[PDB]
Amino acid sequence: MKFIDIGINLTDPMFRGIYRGVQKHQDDLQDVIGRAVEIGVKKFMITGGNLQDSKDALHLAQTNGMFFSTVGCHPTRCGEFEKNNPDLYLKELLNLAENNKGKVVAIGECGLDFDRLQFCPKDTQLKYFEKQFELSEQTKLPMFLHCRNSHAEFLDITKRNRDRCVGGVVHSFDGTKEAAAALIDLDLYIGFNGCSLKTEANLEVLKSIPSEKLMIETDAPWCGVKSTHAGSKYIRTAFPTKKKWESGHCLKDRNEPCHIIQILEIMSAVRDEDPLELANTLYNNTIKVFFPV
Ligand code: NA
Ligand code: NI
Repeated sequence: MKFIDIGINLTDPMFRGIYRGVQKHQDDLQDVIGRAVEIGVKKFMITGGNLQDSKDALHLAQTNGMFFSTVGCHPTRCGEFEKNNPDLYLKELLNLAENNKGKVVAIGECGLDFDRLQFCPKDTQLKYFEKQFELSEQTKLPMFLHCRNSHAEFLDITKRNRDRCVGGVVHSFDGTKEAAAALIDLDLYIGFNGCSLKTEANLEVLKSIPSEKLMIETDAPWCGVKSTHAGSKYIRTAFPTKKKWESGHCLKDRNEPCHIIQILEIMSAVRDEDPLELANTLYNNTIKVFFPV
């Protein structure tokens, strides 16, 4: 099979064995990358969520021809516009994307998260998500979008500004069938990781989406599938794992890009579709949006 992980936090210190500035185990990032390559991951989109993190994502993406990155400001970080001067901050994000055309493939992560108002209030989130359509309009890059507990406001901004972006994906989607149908009507794609598959209602929503509008991702080291999640029973491929780090083993409770196969197994069993046929469609959809040239 072949995969493109549209949302992988490859810069996370967990992949270097680092926990709050402390070396807990040997840096195993290259081993993590190697396990993902072995299962068929061909490209990795390393997510950026503010100016500095987008620079960090780009700097890691420059280390390997399989790696790419995004530039944008996550809803939880949108206080950085007023802190730094909003027009300067926007221009810094714009320059970072425009000067790095090979590696930067999307504007984002951006959108809304009304379960995280303690990090950035609603008004600031709405204002600065909408402002980022200046980045998509100028760069002609597709968007990598976030929506939690905010469909109505998210749809309003996206629908009003649809002609200001070439396309995009609503990643780690966890909304209703009506929300998914409204997003597909705007010619947007729907991304699934483990966090999109936790409930029985999430599985039913997945069934309602045409396969030509789906993408796949892990959000590793987060969103690992747990037995309490509705789709866990469908996972078939396991990896050697240890609770205390050991060479050649995954670390218990740390998700990795290789675990994208488990997301594929869930999606294909839920939809009653051949696993490779669905994997190939997901790959082709991702190329069309993020790698068409
Ligand atoms: Na389960
Ligand atoms: Ni072993």
